[PDB]
Amino acid sequence: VVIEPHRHAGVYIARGKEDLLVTKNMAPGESVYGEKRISVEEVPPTKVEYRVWNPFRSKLAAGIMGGLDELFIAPGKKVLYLGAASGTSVSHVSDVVGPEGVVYAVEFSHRPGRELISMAKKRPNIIPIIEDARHPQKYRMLIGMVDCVFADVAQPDQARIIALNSHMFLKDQGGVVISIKANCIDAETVFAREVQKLREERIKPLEQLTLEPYERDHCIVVGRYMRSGLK
Amino acid sequence: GAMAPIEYLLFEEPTGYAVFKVKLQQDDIGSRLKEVQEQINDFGAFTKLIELVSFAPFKGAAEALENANDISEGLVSESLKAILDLNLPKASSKKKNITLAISDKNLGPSIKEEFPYVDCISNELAQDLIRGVRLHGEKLFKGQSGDLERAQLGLGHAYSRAKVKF
Repeated sequence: VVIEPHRHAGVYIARGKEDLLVTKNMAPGESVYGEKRISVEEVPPTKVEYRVWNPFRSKLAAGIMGGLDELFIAPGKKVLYLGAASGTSVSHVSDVVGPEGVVYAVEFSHRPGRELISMAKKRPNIIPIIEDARHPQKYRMLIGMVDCVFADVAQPDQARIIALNSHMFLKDQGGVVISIKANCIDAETVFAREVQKLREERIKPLEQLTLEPYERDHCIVVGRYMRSGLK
Repeated sequence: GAMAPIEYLLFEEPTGYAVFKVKLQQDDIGSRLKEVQEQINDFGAFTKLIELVSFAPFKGAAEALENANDISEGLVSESLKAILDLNLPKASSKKKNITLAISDKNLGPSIKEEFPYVDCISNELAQDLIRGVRLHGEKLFKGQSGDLERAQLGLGHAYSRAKVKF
């Protein structure tokens, strides 16, 4: 197996029988949710373990496969992840940002939240926050200023959730990366309206990609936060 | 009453409470908000706008978690009462009220109940100044990269474990 760097720092391609999207495991030997681990050799040769990132199982991976130009998630970045669920996608964001970054992982539901806490115990760059993202004042003591807000919330009022969290925690010129599942909010009309709500919260849309063929009627949107207002 | 300038600012660190004095001159601040917002992003320029009065560290992890819980619910702990009691000037016959920037409007009524002469402010300028403290972090405090983040890690686990009954 040969490892090739992806365009996006902290993301890689494992070239073998199949070409797979992978991240470098921050907790070697540990799989988070049954994903395959691949060890690559490179005095005994040194081994580096990567984890397969399946775009059918992660909205962010699906976006990366579609060719997002700007990810805003990279080594050393601080990322506020809304909708962290049991931590599957968050584990890969943790791999990407590495030891110099941080993932603030917000999830409201306790069944997945308990699994999020458990997996975070093995990754010191994850801060698990079991709270309602509609009320970011409640966890402001737990979060600094972040470089990116990622949201996979699938709520009808997710636009307000994203806005409130961005105004509290997102650096000026920081990024917003949002998955929009039209059904949980025609699709093209919904997408346009949600993107407009972002504009009304000082977020300038940069790119909008479908998640086909990985997902139906989903759209990932990347934007830039303009604290002083759209120019 | 009418819009009064922000005089002080409260910031809740994972490690303790901080009271800052707001030095920004706020004549017609609306016409200058964009320029102020740009100053806040640069540490050097931000030092013109605010200055630390007091940082009061929590005694340990148990008190930090008690305060994370109180703050999450808009409550004034004994530690928050103390730092406000000791570091906000007291009302006098020559200066009747004091304005305090806070980010959580729901904490305001709890503060005023303990300090009726304090008017809490949570408008856009207050939020911008609080973002600035959040942004520049340890550089504002005598006694490092990671200190606050390390404290957030332990406090976030503690907060979340208490919620899910771990």
